[PDB]
Amino acid sequence: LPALKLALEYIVPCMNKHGICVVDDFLGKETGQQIGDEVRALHDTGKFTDGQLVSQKSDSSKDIRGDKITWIEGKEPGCETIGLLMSSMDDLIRHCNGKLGSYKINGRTKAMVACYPGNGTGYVRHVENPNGDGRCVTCIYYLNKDWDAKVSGGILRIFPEGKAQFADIEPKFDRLLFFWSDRRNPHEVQPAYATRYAITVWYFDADERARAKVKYLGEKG
Ligand SMILES: O=C(O)CNC(=O)c1nc(Cl)c2ccccc2c1O
Ligand SMILES: [Mn+2]
Repeated sequence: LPALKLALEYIVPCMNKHGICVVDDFLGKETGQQIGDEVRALHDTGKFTDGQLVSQKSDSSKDIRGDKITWIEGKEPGCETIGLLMSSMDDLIRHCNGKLGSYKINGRTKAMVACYPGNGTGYVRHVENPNGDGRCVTCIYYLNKDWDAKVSGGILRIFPEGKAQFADIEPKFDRLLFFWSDRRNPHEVQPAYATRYAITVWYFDADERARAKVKYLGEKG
């Protein structure tokens, strides 16, 4: 699907109405698998961190660690297809710009590739950007073929503001997710009992980012 039809007939209206938008079959099976292969290779060759320290015991051997991450620019050897994904995300956002709320997106982060190792760890309820650091949209791409949450857990649960209801997102292969990064969307990752991969990019609003700079402010003289 042209990034444009997707953006204009689905992503823009869905984001403006619900603040959450799920796109299935974003890149297709061949490309999705290549990205999966690239991410698994990063994992298998030790490029991820050891995982978030979840519980720290007096005996460090007993320490429990959770989500593992690596930061990817998309230009690294063996990361080209991740780079293609990132360029594809950028295309969608470009076609959305000026239509996602009143935001004007002018930049993004590198990609954060996350691996929940499947040891029953998840990610606590949180807001992405509670203090105004510039991020207005979170974009997540999932890689997990034939994921079944009834057996593997790992659901992303969002708690949209004002509503008495969940939004439960399975981390399905070739699924792309957008949601507002601010306090409108507190969310959590439920315990994952199988290896679970995702790739996240955050997009910046030009005005919020420009004034965030005042919080972390250098020329000599
Ligand atoms: O993976 C998911 O479906 C949802 N993930 C998150 O909400 C999430 N958020 C943050 Cl801020 C971090 C931050 C660091 C590492 C992993 C994270 C994560 O998985
Ligand atoms: Mn998050």
